[PDB]
Amino acid sequence: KNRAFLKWAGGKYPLLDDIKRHLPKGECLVEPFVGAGSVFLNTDFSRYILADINSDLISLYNIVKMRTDEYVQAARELFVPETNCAEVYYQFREEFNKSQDPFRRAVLFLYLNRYGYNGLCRYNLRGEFNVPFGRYKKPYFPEAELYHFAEKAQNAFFYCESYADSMARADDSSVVYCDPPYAPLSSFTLEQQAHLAEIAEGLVERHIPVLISNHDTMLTREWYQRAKLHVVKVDELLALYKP
DNA sequence: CTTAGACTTAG
DNA sequence: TCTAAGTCTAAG
Ligand SMILES: C[S@@+](CC[C@H](N)C(=O)[O-])C[C@H]1O[C@@H](n2cnc3c(N)ncnc32)[C@H](O)[C@@H]1O
Repeated sequence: KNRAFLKWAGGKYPLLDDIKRHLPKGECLVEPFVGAGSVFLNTDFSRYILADINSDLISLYNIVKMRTDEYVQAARELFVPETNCAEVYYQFREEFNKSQDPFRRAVLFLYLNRYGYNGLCRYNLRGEFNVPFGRYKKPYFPEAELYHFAEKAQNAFFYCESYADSMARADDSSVVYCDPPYAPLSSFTLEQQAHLAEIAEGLVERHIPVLISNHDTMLTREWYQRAKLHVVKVDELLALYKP
């Protein structure tokens, strides 16, 4: 199983097998919430349409794809013991927030993801990244994962946009996999959760299969009632809209 | 998760 | 615009 190079909230690593078991065959895989890209990195579609509302994430992905060798060499320099301290971290954070250069920002973004607290990505209303120092003994430099990503990215387009716009990119040859922000246990509003479900319904009647994962709650069962539900116990829910 | 600082609003 | 409750927000 190919691991992602970012430490990202909600890694689909433990559930890959269950996702891949219910993911229909197609020419193209569309992911409105690509995040770290676990499913992308562990499937074999001829092409991918990958999207996310986080512009730093999408920008990072475009650069890793287009300037791999240059990026890896520059990012590797930041993963030395000399950078594993608060003062250095907070300066790199300030450099990130003040940089107007996508490359340098992409470089620093990997550093902050790995050295900051628990791989969080938080912004203030001014758009400034304000995650505190993570206090790790030895952050890991995901070189092997970076190279694998760029290689696999040659068949992927990246778009910064909301789920409604990326799902509209789907066609008869497409399969849609949705990994929305988690529903509440018994940000991403309840309206948007429900709205996502009705878009899936719209796609399944245009003969476009859609797979959605989320927590297994009373709310998710209601939003996804038009779909064939599958429960994964450890509890996760897979909602399959198949023509 | 937690605390601090600040702004908005009812009374 | 008093005063304090109410709400929002930033960041370790
Ligand atoms: C990582 S997936 C969900 C993983 C897991 N379910 C969790 O919440 O921990 C969430 C991703 O969707 C993206 N996202 C949030 N809102 C979005 C929206 N309205 N449209 C498209 N992408 C969005 C975020 O950037 C985030 O990276």
